[PDB]
Amino acid sequence: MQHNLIAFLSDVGSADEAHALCKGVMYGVAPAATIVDITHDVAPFDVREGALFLADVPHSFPAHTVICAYVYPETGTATHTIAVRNEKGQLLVGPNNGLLSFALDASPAVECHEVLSPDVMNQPVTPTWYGKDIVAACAAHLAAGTDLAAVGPRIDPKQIVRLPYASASEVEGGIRGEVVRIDRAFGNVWTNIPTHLIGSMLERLEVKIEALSDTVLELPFCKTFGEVDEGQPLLYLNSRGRLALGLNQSNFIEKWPVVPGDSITVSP
Amino acid sequence: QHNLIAFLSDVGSADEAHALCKGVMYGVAPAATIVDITHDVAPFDVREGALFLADVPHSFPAHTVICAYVYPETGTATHTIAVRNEKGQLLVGPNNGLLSFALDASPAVECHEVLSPDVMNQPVTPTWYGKDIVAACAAHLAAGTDLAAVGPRIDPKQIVRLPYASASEVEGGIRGEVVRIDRAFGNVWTNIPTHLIGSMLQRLEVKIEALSDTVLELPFCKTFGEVDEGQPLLYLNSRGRLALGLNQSNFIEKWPVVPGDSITVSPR
Amino acid sequence: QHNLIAFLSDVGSADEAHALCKGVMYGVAPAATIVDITHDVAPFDVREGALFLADVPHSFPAHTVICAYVYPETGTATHTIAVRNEKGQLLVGPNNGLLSFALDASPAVECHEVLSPDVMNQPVTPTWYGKDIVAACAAHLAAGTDLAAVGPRIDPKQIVRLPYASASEVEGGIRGEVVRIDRAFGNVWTNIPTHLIGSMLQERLEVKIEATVLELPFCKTFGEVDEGQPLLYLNSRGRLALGLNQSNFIEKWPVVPGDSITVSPR
Ligand SMILES: Nc1ncnc2c1ncn2[C@@H]1O[C@H](CCl)[C@@H](O)[C@H]1O
Ligand SMILES: Nc1ncnc2c1ncn2[C@@H]1O[C@H](CCl)[C@@H](O)[C@H]1O
Ligand SMILES: Nc1ncnc2c1ncn2[C@@H]1O[C@H](CCl)[C@@H](O)[C@H]1O
Repeated sequence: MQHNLIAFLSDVGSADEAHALCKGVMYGVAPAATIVDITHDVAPFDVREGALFLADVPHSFPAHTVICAYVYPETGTATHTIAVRNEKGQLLVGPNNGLLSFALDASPAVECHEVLSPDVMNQPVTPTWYGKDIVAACAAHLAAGTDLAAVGPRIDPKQIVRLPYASASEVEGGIRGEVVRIDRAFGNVWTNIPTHLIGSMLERLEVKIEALSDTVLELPFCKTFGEVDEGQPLLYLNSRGRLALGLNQSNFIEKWPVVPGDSITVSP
Repeated sequence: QHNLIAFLSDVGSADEAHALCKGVMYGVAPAATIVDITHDVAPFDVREGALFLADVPHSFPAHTVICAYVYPETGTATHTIAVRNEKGQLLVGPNNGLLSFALDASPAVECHEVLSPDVMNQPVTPTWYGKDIVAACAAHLAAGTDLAAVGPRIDPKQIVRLPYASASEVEGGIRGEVVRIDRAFGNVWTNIPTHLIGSMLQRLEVKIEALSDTVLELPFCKTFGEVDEGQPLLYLNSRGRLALGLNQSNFIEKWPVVPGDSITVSPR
Repeated sequence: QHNLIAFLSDVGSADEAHALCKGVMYGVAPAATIVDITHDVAPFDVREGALFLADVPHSFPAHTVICAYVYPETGTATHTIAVRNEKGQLLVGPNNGLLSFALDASPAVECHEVLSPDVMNQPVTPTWYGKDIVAACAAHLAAGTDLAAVGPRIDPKQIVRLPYASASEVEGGIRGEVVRIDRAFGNVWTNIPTHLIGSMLQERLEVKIEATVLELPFCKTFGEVDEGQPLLYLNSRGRLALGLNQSNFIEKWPVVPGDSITVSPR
């Protein structure tokens, strides 16, 4: 019920003052709040990438967090901002364009409102920056003691726009999944294949990558990077419980380029 | 009370330098909240830093110390100044024009040169007045040091100011220039204000003058979503000035333009 | 007490990973102030991380927990350690040399291996000891957990140390090397200390660069020469440096860490 920590994500970058003006607005409304960036380097307009970056935020952040996020190419239109309380007791504020989808998969919506009250907005609201004047402003009002019900009208959880998320499946003689995202600092590849599907099969595994070119590798299944020699490839379960590909102390995607959506098949 | 420090520089955030400044500030003012504006000002680029600070006074609350340095004159006779503005904020930075546009937004009421050793981090290193004078003095002010204790009062006329172009009426339209690029998205921002373009009462001709002329016929829109994806628009930005963009694409990647380029807007 | 956490890693700040670590830390130590040092250490580059931490003890106050990981050994027998230094700061990181130069600045007084499950984020994921051991333990120390509760005491000599080259006197000058590039500006930082160049000044010096001879003025600061002109100076860390006034020295004279620099009188 206290929410003194604001965790802030956007696609505006941190190379100029724009992300910081939003923090200025938030500190003016909630001067005692702690404000921490998640990241401002979501690719421009990339709601799905934003959604992926928020997926694990509910689990890592404590109950007293307001998750404040915008990737908002619909700014100044009928696409409203929503404010949600999740099952962990956190509050989330963002555009109703699918941005909060994967965060809500981790901790479901309990109470959901559209943000329509002028008193939780930064006035006058500029049409090209709902991110500052509605999303950041409303997050700060919630951190400063405003009740969730005062932001605007209640909506049903099914009125929250959801992005589709592919599930891995069993096929003839293995598991077909896909690349969800690249761990870009390192070049590791993250799939949607969970622990339980590869249990049957665990060793040394055939991995088929369908990208610009189709590549078959025979890879050891390891707990961590150091279990093969430097520069050598491995399969492992990542910090999110999903199958991943890497090179020990090198960059897997620089050797075998792959993009999100590319098929990965794992077979004995 | 000024317990919020908003911090700008050109040292980047890719190494420890900007953080050592925060270490010095926390040692002086251990209760202060410190928030970055940005550290990605182009190296030595006082004017770009000044532009990035222009809207900081408006967005940040009255209890802010704006701490900023882009200081190629470090270790020379170019002094640091501390200013109280009409909003009641404090500003600290080199007297080299860096605070010019912030002071245009909220004028100086009181100005001092920072000369007292007791508000500096001793011994002061000649190549980093940003840490040992600007950051240190901002933190002393945040810890409750009176502005008068930093050094002698100076006339606000002795604050170095940067020139800026004004838009004006010409034969059949308004001639301004490109002030900056919204680089995360590729949007173009001009100095042409709302009040001059009273003549949306009715598509407009925009003439961009560089090494070549780019003449476009553009719709005047409230926001990005009012044209199809990839299509160009003219709009009033978050600062109340004419801007150019592509809906969910990058305007300057299609039509390169740089700051200083002339822009005329006229009836078609 | 240690209510300020200063946080470094190699995971970048372009995605949520560094922020999930801060979430874990705020959950353990909700009153803590958390400030990044940087997350842009080059991947797996323990030496670059160690150099970026060198000046942190001196600039940060005694109530700081220095939380740092560059941990390609995650999920192996390479343990995390927690140290109290002579300034009274706490430091947490992998025992892989990362803390070496921070400890040169302010030596270890008490050192423990981090083995207690009660200072870790459970369950500990093998590929992210940085989050589940290093960040979690830093936050428990910031919340007032005694250092002795993290795990068993070790001798200071069991802390892995990275070698660091010393400049020396040779026939008619000083032989040092490039330690790092001040990359925002292109300035070159050497391992030559203030005291070795004091001996040598009459204020013009000759520099021989690895893989060029320059005759350079020794200046207090950049603005003592015209814009675009080269200078020698003592940097903010008390070491000899090379720069161009309002330009990029390494873009004109490329030099990499480990390249020899010899300084001799005119
Ligand atoms: N040219 C453009 N087209 C569409 N949307 C744009 C834009 N420039 C910024 N934004 C969008 O403006 C939002 C602030 Cl509310 C950001 O999250 C960004 O997605
Ligand atoms: N090579 C160089 N020439 C002139 N100024 C320089 C420099 N390297 C860093 N600074 C300047 O040192 C300041 C710290 Cl006080 C920064 O703001 C930066 O502008
Ligand atoms: N492909 C890879 N090889 C070796 N180590 C890797 C890696 N990807 C991430 N890390 C390492 O995982 C640590 C988190 Cl504990 C980071 O500090 C990073 O150094």
